[PDB]
Amino acid sequence: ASLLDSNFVPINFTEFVQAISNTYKQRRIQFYENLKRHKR
Amino acid sequence: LSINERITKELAEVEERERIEKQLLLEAERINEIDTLAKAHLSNHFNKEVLLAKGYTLKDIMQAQRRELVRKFVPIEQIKAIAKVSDISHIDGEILEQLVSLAKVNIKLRK
Amino acid sequence: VEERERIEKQLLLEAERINEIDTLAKAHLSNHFNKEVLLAKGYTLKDIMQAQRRELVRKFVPIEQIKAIAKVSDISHIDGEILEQLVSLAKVNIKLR
Amino acid sequence: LSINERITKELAEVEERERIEKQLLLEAERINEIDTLAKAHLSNHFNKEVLLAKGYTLKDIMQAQRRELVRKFVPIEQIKAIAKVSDISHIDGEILEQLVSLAKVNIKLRK
Amino acid sequence: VEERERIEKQLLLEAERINEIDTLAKAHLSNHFNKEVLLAKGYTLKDIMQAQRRELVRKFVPIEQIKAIAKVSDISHIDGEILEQLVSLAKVNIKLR
Repeated sequence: ASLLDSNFVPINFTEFVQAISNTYKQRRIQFYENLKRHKR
Repeated sequence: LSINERITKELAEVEERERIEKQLLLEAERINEIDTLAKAHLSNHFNKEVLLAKGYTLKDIMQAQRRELVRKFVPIEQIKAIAKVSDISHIDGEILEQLVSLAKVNIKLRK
Repeated sequence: VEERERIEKQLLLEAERINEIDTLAKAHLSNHFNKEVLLAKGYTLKDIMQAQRRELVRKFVPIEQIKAIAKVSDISHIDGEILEQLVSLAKVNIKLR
Repeated sequence: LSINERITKELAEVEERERIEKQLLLEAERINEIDTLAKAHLSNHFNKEVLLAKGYTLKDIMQAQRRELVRKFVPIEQIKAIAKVSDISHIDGEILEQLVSLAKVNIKLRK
Repeated sequence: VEERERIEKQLLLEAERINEIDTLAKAHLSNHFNKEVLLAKGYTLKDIMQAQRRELVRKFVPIEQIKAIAKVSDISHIDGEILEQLVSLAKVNIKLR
């Protein structure tokens, strides 16, 4: 249910918007997973 | 045996050894692919270690993992069409290679 | 004369296969690949049938199966038992479609 | 074998292949006509799919549809006159072709 | 043809041995000794495998066992059944490690 999946084929604009929101969330999750703050 | 005969024999020998080396690389890649597929898509009970402990040849382990992957991914209709039969117990070979290629396509599209 | 009888049996078999292929292709691909216009363009009957089969594969069978099962992306030269497997997969695809 | 013999053999071979191609087209048209007649004038139980499931040859299906169409459209007197007998169980052939032509005429005039 | 069948059996055996050696060596020694870069540098497959084995011995097997069991400090020329014993001892060492 995200734009990242190539197999994903949106059917209407509403599904397309939902995929965008899911895609934004996944990037935020991935960003925090990969984030490495400076402790000094 | 003249010089041309010497040269053609030398070149043929070199090419034969090169082809054998390429075959060895292909076998190594096949074993790596089987290992990755067994780790990623099949249960731990199908690991090469436990199968070898049960006393199966390496080729038996490979065709085993392939048949299990085909059943897991490839649908029964596709098996009955490409392999012409439902049972994969006696379909090891080039048809099995086509079936595992279809299984790779299936997992790629599944992701 | 039974040899010619069996030859006629095989003739009927391939004629039925051709008719089925044509009937499904007309409703699936286009009218541009109709037997009449292809014959006018100057293609033999077997060439017409194999071209229609390749187009059927190019419509139903996805490209990944072509480059894995048939080992080549281009169906232009794969004809044979591999083409039979491809058209069988296309039949399965249109059945599930 | 001189040049004229070469040319006559080449032309005869080409003409033979052309006649075979025309025969294949004729067979395709015959199958299409049988399909249309079976769909339009005969019950669903006579469909090629169910008949083939019952295990009948394609030619058997064709002559079957033809005999049924003759009984449905062509009157019994016309059958007894043209085919010289009432039963059509053993009249498959050119006489059957004449009977189905008469049946086509009958449906055309019926509409 | 069963002679070629058994030859293929031995081919599979040595291919599996090569794959196992490569998989453990990649995670233990370095990426500099990868098969691709070694082949680019111009070493045959058997030479690559024996060099990787000698490096495995030089990593796990301590030097005293090399100069006592293998009778020479330099593994550069000890190849053979002594090298098999050395790689077995290296396997034991990595197992206990």
